[PDB]
Amino acid sequence: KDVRFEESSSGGRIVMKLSGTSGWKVDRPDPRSAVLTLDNARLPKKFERSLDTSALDTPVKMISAFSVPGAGGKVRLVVAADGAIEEKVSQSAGTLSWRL
Repeated sequence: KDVRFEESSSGGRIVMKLSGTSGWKVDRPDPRSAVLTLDNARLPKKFERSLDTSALDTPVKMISAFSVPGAGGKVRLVVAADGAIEEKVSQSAGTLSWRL
């Protein structure tokens, strides 16, 4: 597992690597940040690295990855945002997740 950030004309993009997943996680679009839980996708603390996309002129303040959050086997993603924005999930394949 791992997280990544990039941009396209739609704006800021968060490409997440999900190895060992079948269905889809729980996308929770909040007014502050984003939440993505992956059951049975518990990632190691050695892969919960965060991003530093500060002053990138994007709606995404900064990406933050965190393993444990109080539920066995679950993982969690925190994508801080700012101002009005829209979330768009894309599944190019069974394992690769993206957030435009």
